[PDB]
Amino acid sequence: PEGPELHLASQFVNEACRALVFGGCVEKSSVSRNPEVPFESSAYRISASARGKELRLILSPLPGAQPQQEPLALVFRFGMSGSFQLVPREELPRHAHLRFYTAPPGPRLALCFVDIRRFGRWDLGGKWQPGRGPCVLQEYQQFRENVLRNLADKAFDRPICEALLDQRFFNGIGNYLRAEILYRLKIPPFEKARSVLEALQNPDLLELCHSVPKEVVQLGGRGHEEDFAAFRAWLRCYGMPGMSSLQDRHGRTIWFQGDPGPLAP
DNA sequence: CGTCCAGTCTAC
DNA sequence: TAGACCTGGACGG
Repeated sequence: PEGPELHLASQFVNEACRALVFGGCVEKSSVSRNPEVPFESSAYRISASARGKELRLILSPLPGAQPQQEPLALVFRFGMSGSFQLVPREELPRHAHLRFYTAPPGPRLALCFVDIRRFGRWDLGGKWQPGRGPCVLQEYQQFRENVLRNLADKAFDRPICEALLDQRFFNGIGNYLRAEILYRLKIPPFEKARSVLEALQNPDLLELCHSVPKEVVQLGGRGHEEDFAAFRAWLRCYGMPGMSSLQDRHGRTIWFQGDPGPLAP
């Protein structure tokens, strides 16, 4: 999951939970090393927002709910396999690590944070990760300014393909988006980042960091096989036949067409 | 059967 | 940095 998946997971939670009232506790699986959520309320609503590669749930007790409680915020990072599902309460998928249970009246559902590989994390504060830069989807101008004012940072000494994964400057960009973004401008992935960015100090690389991920959000879906076909068809570069690939300095595969670029392994 | 492949996080 | 953290599907023998 990259920026577009975190955003669509947000839209899912807001849409699927619009007319739902939750009750009881927040249940963690016994194998999750993430923290217990100390929250009980007889009647609460769940809402969400995304920022880059993080998602924030707000748990909002209704007027008079008991025990007395203030709203609680949780922030999620999805790692390699995180997702939200709404399922029947007795049809929990495998690897449902955190569960929110609908109160009656109506079909007993669970909203589940599902994470096969368990690289996903949640924190009890409502706070975004300190050090992550602005959202490329929802805070474009702040994102763009934060890169252009910090080109002296040693992060920009690196290949552009490596710099695009650094969540201090490109919060929301992951391995498929870096390939798609670089393929549209035919920028060699191992061109130095500072060269490509001082050059833009006909959409430029920073506009595409916003508009390419926006295109994925516009497809819709992502699971929550027919929209998996839509995604595969949208991809022009990542994993595609006739495309080159190399390992970057952290062993992550960059897909590209043509010239690997000057700092290539 | 086995190998290989798919975002942080933190000891060195 | 390198290895760690994890499960499962595709594919080879």
